[PDB]
Amino acid sequence: GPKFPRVKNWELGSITYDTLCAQSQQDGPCTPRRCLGSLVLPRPAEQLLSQARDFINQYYSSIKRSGSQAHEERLQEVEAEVASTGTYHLRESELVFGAKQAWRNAPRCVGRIQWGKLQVFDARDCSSAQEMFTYICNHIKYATNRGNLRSAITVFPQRAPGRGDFRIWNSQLVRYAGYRQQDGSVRGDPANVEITELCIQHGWTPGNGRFDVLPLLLQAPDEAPELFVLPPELVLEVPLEHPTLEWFAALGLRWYALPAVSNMLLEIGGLEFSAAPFSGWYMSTEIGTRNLCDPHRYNILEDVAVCMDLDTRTTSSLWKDKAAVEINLAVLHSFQLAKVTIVDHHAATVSFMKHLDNEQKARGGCPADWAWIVPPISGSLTPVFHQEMVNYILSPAFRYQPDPW
Amino acid sequence: KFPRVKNWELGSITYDTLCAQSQQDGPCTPRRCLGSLVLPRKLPAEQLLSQARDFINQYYSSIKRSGSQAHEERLQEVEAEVASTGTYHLRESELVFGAKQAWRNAPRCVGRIQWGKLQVFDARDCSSAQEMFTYICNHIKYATNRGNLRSAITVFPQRAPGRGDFRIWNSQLVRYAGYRQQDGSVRGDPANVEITELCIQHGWTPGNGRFDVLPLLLQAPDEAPELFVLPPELVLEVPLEHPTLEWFAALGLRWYALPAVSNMLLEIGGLEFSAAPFSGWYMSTEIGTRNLCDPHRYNILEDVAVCMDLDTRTTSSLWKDKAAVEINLAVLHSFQLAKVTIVDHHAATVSFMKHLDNEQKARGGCPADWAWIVPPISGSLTPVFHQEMVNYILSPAFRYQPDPW
Ligand code: HEM
Ligand code: HEM
Ligand SMILES: C[C@]12CCCCC1=Nc1c(nc(N)[nH]c1=O)N2
Ligand SMILES: C[C@]12CCCCC1=Nc1c(nc(N)[nH]c1=O)N2
Ligand SMILES: NC(=[NH2+])NCCC[C@H](N)C(=O)O
Ligand SMILES: NC(=[NH2+])NCCC[C@H](N)C(=O)O
Ligand SMILES: [Zn+2]
Repeated sequence: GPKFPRVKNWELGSITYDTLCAQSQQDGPCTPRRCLGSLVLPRPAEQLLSQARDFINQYYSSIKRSGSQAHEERLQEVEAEVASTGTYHLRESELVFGAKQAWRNAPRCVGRIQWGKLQVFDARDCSSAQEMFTYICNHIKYATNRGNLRSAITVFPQRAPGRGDFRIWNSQLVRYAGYRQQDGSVRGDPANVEITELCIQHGWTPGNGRFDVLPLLLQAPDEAPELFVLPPELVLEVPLEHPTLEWFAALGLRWYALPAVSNMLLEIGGLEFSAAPFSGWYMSTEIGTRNLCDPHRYNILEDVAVCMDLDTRTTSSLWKDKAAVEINLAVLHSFQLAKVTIVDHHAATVSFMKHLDNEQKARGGCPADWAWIVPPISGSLTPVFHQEMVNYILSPAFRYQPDPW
Repeated sequence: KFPRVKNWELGSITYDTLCAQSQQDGPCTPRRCLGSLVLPRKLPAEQLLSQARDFINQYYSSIKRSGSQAHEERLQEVEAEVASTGTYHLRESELVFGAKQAWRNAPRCVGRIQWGKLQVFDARDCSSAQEMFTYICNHIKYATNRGNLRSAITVFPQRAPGRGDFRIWNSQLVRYAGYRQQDGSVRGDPANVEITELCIQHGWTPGNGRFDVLPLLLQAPDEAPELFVLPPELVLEVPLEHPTLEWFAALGLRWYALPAVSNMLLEIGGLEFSAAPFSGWYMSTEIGTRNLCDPHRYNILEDVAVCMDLDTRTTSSLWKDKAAVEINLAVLHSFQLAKVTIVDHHAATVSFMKHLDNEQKARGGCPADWAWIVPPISGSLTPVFHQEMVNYILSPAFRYQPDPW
């Protein structure tokens, strides 16, 4: 009966209707003619006001003062401010709310059961590249918490009419270098070739390992970016060993503890926070399957399978499968041993289902990007595989933005 | 705008121009993507005529005789026939062309490299359940070919305005019974509980095995369906054993050789063939991962993991992942040892890539459903994972249709 998408779980045989998608003010990439849901990235005045108004309405509802006098005054305040300056400012608790809602809204994040629990560092007073560095170091220190990781975001000043953006050039606060060789190949992480070369151009003296931590390239309004080396003792890393395969430690593979995305734009009520790095903790397949096994990343599957003495000349030995399992286990075992928070893809997906149930009750649905929610190994062994998902853009949101260069 | 499609492993970009030929709306709108949904929610002469004209045009263009006299007289024939009877009929060779094209256009099919190699049985001269059975038996006999599987479709008489459909009630020609036990459990295949029960009520003596091959319920128009036992010698099955684990074979697991979907509708030129069973050969994850390992299927993970002696008490030991690998490996080994055609998911997805390339040059695109093309284990270990895909409906097509009861 209901005129909303009907959503089915094929394992349990249960049914819901997503009513939340009705709240989407923004068109994604699909049309009746063709589905483009699999593409990683598909291609202000009165406009601001209506986005602002909507966000303020969201805030007052979440504190149950919808329609109140403090609500209508806040609205009046926001429009008067836009009326005379073309922009407006968020109250502190508004920014805290907006940041959590942005995470709550991110269709590609499987970790969202944790959305209510986010330390929000307000850095809207930041006025230098040097100061961004201190802020970032403070973030890393707090979030890492010696292995006992804590979700956090640091919000730098918003985009302003006429005035240059705050930007962190690095895609993450912590990344390994990728050095382009003479024999065409790459030492380190091929994903980071461009930012590696940019750091060099701005005077970084490069190393030559597979796991050199990149310096930060930080950009304050209308200034060239400045280079900052993270102090090694701030950057917690985990050496990878295997619970039973004694030779695996000899591979000298390692990963860092803190996944901290730093190139995304946080948009709240039409305001654009171009520098707003956030971090949680890893789900083990990000490291053990994507970062270590993607053919265009570290690509270690063949090396590991040879050590395991598997038949690499034939697909039907499932050598890639056997080696991926062991690499994934090594990631889990090594983080556990080191007392550094990590979550396996089974536990993570169980918890996303619970999140889906919470949100059905709370908002009538949950935007979710199936191809990103389902893990890159053991897909149908996890319950999310059997869950249909509706995908749509709600605001506040984290969005991709062009590289500053 | 023509969708830009990127491969992320290789950095290559294509533009899909084929999707412009789509005429039938899928489930997505710009407000929300529904691409992960398994079923569509929504399950005159001038319109049949336009689909017919288009299909005749496709046919004559295929044989290079586009614009010719034979082409002209054929469109005239089709017009003459619809105008005076509300419908028309296809020539054998046109039907042959349509069925291959339906396969080619099937977005959820990873085996489309094979699309041009399809044996087509014309069963349009069929007037009874009895004759359906003969036809179905010849198909099985042919497609099976002592283990050397050969792609085949048998096409029964089209739907007609006046009367009921020809239908095969079973979802595949060979399927195992599911017996609902008093205490809520299922003996045998849980996906087949309902069809198992329809056969019993239509008069079949059931067994009590986990792998009892079902009879067929065949329905000639406006008649009660009829029961037919397949002669056991026509149903090739593969006992499941493991290359190294001796106990595995003691599990008594087995599977049939011929995946022969019998519940989908074949639409060519606006004509609908409600009974048109098709078969190829299995991709091993269909058996090893979905049928045996799905929680709502035979759900054998725990059983195996205990045999392999794994720590079943915790998700992070990856017992599930370890067991799945051995089960898939056992399926490949057993099929190879019985000389029965099987393709592993690495070889299959590699051939799909090749197909995508052939289709890009030939047609300017390929409709593909990412969530179905990527295998249920080792997704990112296969090339298709990293390949963006556009999904849309082209005609001739295979469609879903209501269960006839
Ligand atoms: C608490 C532990 C967390 C876990 C296990 C988690 C898990 C994930 C995973 C597995 C992805 C997909 C990553 C990829 O394939 O590249 C993801 C993406 C995302 N996550 Fe979460 N997350 C967590 C915390 C957070 C926090 C605190 C935020 C924001 C405040 C967040 C927002 C996002 C966003 C915006 C994306 C999309 C990034 C992109 O599209 O490239 N996550 N997260
Ligand atoms: C040649 C050997 C073949 C292999 C290895 C192959 C592989 C596959 C696989 C893995 C799926 C996903 C099915 C699922 O998850 O249930 C699939 C679906 C499909 N295949 Fe192919 N296929 C082959 C031949 C064919 C032929 C001959 C046709 C038609 C003439 C065909 C048409 C389809 C259709 C219509 C679907 C969608 C089924 C559904 O929605 O449940 N396949 N095939
Ligand atoms: C596989 C696909 C879809 C499209 C191709 C590349 C992808 N990229 C990613 C993805 N999922 C996750 N979590 N991460 C990706 O980078 N999904
Ligand atoms: C996982 C998903 C997406 C939606 C939920 C159930 C599915 N069904 C299947 C699927 N892909 C394949 N190949 N087969 C399925 O049965 N995709
Ligand atoms: N768990 C997270 N918060 N992940 C954010 C994405 C991190 C990225 N996938 C990486 O492997 O570094
Ligand atoms: N290879 C094929 N033609 N598959 C069609 C679907 C068969 C279905 N996956 C099964 O496990 O029985
Ligand atoms: Zn879509």
